[PDB]
Amino acid sequence: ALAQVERTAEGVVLTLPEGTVKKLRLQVMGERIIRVTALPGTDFGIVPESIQVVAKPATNVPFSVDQAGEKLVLKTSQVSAEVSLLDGTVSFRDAKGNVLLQEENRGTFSPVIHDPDPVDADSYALRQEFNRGSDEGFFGLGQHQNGQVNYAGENVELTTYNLVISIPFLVSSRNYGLLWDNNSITRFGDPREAQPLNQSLKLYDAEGKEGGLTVRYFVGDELKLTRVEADFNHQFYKQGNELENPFPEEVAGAYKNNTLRIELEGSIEAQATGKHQFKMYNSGYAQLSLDGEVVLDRWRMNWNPWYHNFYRELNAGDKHKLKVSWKPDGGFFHLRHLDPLPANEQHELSLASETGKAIDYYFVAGDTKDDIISGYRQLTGKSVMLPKWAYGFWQSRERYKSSDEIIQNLKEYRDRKIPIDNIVLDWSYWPEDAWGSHDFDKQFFPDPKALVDKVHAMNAQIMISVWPKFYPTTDNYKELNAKGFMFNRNLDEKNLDWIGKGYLNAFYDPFSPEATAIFWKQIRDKINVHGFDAWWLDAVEPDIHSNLTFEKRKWLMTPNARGNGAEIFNAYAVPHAEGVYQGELATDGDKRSFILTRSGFGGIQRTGSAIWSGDIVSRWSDMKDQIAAGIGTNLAGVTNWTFDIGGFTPEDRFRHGKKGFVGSWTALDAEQVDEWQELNTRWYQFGAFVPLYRSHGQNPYREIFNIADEGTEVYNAMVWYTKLRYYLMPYIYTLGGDTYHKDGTIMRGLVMDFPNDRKAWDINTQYMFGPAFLVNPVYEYKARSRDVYLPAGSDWYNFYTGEKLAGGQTITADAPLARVPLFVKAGAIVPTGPLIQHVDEGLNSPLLITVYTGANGSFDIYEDDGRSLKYQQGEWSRIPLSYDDVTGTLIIGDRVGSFTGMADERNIRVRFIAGPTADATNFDKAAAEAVTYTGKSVSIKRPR
Ligand SMILES: *[C@@H]1O[C@H](F)[C@@H](O)[C@H](O)[C@H]1O
Ligand SMILES: [Cl-]
Ligand SMILES: [Cl-]
Ligand SMILES: [Cl-]
Ligand SMILES: [Cl-]
Ligand code: NI
Repeated sequence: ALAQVERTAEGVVLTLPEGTVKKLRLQVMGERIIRVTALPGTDFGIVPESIQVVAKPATNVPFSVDQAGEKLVLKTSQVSAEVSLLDGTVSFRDAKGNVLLQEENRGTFSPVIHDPDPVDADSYALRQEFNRGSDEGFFGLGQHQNGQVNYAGENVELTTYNLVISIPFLVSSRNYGLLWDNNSITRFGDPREAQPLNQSLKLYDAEGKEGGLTVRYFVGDELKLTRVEADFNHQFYKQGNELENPFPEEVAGAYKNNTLRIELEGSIEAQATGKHQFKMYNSGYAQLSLDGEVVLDRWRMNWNPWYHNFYRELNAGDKHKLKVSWKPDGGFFHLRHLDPLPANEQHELSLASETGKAIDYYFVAGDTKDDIISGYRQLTGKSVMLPKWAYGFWQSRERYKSSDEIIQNLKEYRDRKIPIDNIVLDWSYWPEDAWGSHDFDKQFFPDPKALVDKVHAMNAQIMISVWPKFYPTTDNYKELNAKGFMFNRNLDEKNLDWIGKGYLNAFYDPFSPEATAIFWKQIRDKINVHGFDAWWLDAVEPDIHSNLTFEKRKWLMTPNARGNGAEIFNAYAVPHAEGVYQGELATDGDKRSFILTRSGFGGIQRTGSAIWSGDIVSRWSDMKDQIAAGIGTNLAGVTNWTFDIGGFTPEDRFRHGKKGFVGSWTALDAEQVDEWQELNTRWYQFGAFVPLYRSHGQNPYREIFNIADEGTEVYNAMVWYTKLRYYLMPYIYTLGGDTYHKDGTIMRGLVMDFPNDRKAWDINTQYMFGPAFLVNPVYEYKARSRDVYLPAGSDWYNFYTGEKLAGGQTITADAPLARVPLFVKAGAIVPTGPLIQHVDEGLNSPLLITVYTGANGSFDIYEDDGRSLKYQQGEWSRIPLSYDDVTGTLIIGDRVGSFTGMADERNIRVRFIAGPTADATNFDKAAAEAVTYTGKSVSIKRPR
């Protein structure tokens, strides 16, 4: 009873005679890429046009189809897929006959359970399982906030949130990755949503007596009520600002005035054995203790809570002591958990989605992780070049309040000769009762074009905040609405925002290009006309009303152009940013646009956008977590990424003192100054080594000169790392060029460059910044050193001192306040330029080429005009650098390419580092051999 085979031009289509899956289509997408579509029906046409994939089946890719017995082989020069004619399961082999990925079953289709709205009869909950009992690593998946780099054996929920951005591209430690092309909420590992604490556990209160947990309510230190609760849950608002479950009547007042405190106490007993996951979702100060030990200490701003996870081994029957402390300060809280899966699934690959019409994924083969990302780029679109100024320093604030305030702070950087390219105008520049009109309050921003012109005249660019949000009072709302493009259920719910008495508001519907075209014409007419340089597309999750349930959030986007809110929950930002990008293209066909946006999904990089992690807090745990967040995003195939240096929201201890509202650090209560300055110093260090370097957030003010005084150690350290960023621009912008021309990745998990080192795989507090720099952020208050693992098979130089160390060891790296531990890989060729104040100053600049000896090297410096689209017609250049360590020779090869404004002649000096040197970072004054390069190859011998 074998399956029937139909040879298509793109591959094959099996018609299985058994089971739920009726048809199984394979499509050759490229030399290294095969699409798999498992359909519970006969009409593939029911499958929605991809939002991620812009790639269509290849036409010029040789492939062969051989059939024998009960196995079908379809292969290219690089990938081999063996399908069973019995059950329809696919097995992927490399070009040398090794099992990369094997499907377990044909996939589990279930009824949709998480769509609050009416469900298409041909929609299902999807699940697919692969590689049971593997030992492989798993990476990518997007920007997540639980410290995971190697996801293997654990859970990730690919939902969309302020702080979370799912990109369903999974990369293995083996030579493949895959794109799971589903727009709805998706889960890695455990299929189930994390449940209430009492759904897979037995609960005992303080009295030891079975039941629920002991829930004490405190006002101040005064106990005001004790009682036992099953599922303690104040996770969401139902409407407006009203909790879903209100607080006991007798402390309800304390909640609203921040005097409320709470404790939970009891014992948990799992009925099953194995690894359990736990999630403490919260705002305010929360602290969880288990077995007498603290497991979680977290604070998050009240309006932006999130989950804090940890796994732990449990034996059934075993009771364990649980203690929790929650000072809500008006925030939220729930406690969730999941018991272990069936043991045979304990170590498998599992992806599930909430709604879809078919299991649809793309197998991507690649000999290196860069090769694998490259497949992702080809499916979902090339990461289009950002303007060169985007890799310079960005200064933002929530918020500047006038044209004057912006020009003043920019001028202050220039006066202090501290480099900066970009300043940002955040929300609330419009008349307060016209959010969405895109007008400029005449009191504070009387002449926008003059303000942009003053920024430009100071050789900076300016970016501006634009939401998908409209008040129904405004004409722009009315215009979108008459075409049916407004999501109106938030108006019905009467959900007012947080501005003034509070306004009625709705978000538009970007899932139709007729809609995004209007959105774009609106901002074109109102904002673009004054010459702003970039768009800060905030709130694109969307976050229509903060803190409603995710079902409400789903419900609110129904109906959109693509069905329900649930069917497209992760995808909002792509079409939204696409419209802005496409309009800009239509407007100026020779200027690079830039978008910064707070959400994404597969393909976002095709809109010339960078993403950031949104509203993180000014905590150390958060800074640390940002490392895994950026890693996971780059390894998901989206490299242009950043965060708010210093965190979006500090605690109250920082925002407000005895001297009132804290702007400058001078207004801080004395006892806080130290941590505010150290947290910012450490974060600026980290910031200069992520793809985009950007300071932003709520008060205190975040300019370097508002964090500390001139001359102080911390001021000088922050200025030093900013300068270093610009010294490094020839290196950095090369990475920038590479994102497009070489499908490159800037912020690299260690698996990309040391894939054969299992111990590197798991590391979540270090990463490669480009090919040369091993970056190791200090993430602990008052730490003056940190463990650093030096990966095996390479030697390493201390960037600051020149000391050479061997890899394959962990060291205790010196980390004084002023320096983040930084190491260069033996063989790096690092180009630097002169000190500059903004990127254009350094065009055609003199170069210092620094060769870190001990291994061969290779680095081709990428240059172009930095602003135009001419690079797409070939207007760019590469200056090839090649180092041979045996002969000790650096070859500066023949220049490749050319572009308008490129200097034919370049002054280049070359130096070699081989050990300790006082000039390790003294770029201007270092001894080095000088060369007048004219595009012709020239060799420089290392000194004897
Ligand atoms: C969206 O809201 C504001 F506009 C901005 O300051 C914040 O950083 C972002 O989350
Ligand atoms: Cl200038
Ligand atoms: Cl200048
Ligand atoms: Cl200048
Ligand atoms: Cl200048
Ligand atoms: Ni200048």
